[PDB]
Amino acid sequence: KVAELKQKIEDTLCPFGFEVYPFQVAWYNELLPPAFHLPLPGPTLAFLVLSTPAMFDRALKPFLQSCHLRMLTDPVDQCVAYHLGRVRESLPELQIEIIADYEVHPNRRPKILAQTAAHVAGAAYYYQRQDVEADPWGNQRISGVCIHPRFGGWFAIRGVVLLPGIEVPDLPPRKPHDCVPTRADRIALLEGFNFHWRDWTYRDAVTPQERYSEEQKAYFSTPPAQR
Ligand code: B12
Ligand SMILES: C[C@@H]1O[C@@H](n2cnc3c(N)ncnc32)[C@H](O)[C@@H]1O
Repeated sequence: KVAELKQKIEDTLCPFGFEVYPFQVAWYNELLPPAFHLPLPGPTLAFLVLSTPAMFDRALKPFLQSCHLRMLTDPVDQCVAYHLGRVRESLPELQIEIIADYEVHPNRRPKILAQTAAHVAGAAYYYQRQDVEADPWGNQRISGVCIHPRFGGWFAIRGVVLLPGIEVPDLPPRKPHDCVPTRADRIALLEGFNFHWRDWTYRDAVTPQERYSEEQKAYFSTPPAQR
């Protein structure tokens, strides 16, 4: 049933530069404090949606031609919301829930922790400071980063599709690939992401099959307020 649902979501999103990964809500919830839990039974089927370098040309550029563009609204976020809504139309027999990466509660807290979802769905290994022995950074924020086995850091997590009522307690956990296994490279990756993310270099932590085009890089280098 998972393969049938996966095919329906893939037929909707994969031609537009997206990738889809199944997971159980339990895997996500067990790694997090109760504050960040999804209010669903553990065996509930969920899909992690990410965007590849192809989504800029296949989804965003054609979307910037639609009659959907709104004033003071981010075009990428509108584009992602639109395609996630198309998943809803592909499954009329099901009542589905969709949470995008950019969504926040009234208190400005993220609705989902996109990187924890990407890790448990086996999409991209989530590297944190707790994955570095003898943590050398001290009392400062060291934000974690997911590395995709094919695109390195040349991707983005865009959302989760939740299927309440679809329970898969026997869904096998598929561990994400530990593409950055040594301490030295994990330190270089975490420092590249936290202190030099503007030079795009951390995204090459794994040799990518494809990078963002120079046009896509020029678009994303522009602050959202100026897009
Ligand atoms: C708010 C936020 C920021 C803030 C704060 C920094 C941060 N990363 O939190 C600011 C504005 C500074 C920031 C900057 C950037 N952002 Co940002 N961050 C966002 C966002 C929206 C929320 C992250 C968050 O609130 N984390 C909260 C903390 C508490 O969570 P945590 O560290 O993971 O801790 C939890 C886990 O450790 C878990 N846990 C415990 N034990 C274990 C064990 C395992 C095995 C696992 C998996 C989990 C786990 O429990 C903890 C919670 O208690 C996420 C998207 C999202 N919705 O998640 C993007 C996001 C992480 N950022 C992204 C990026 C790329 C960036 C930038 C490079 C800028 C850009 N190009 O957009 C920069 C620079 C990098 C940086 N400094 O983080 C991408 C990262 C993609 C990736 N992983 O490759 C994300 C995922 C958005 C996306 N659409 O893809 N961002
Ligand atoms: C009036 C309040 O202000 C906004 N708001 C902005 N930041 C916060 C926060 N940290 N906690 C709660 N609400 C917040 C909400 O939108 C709410 O309506």
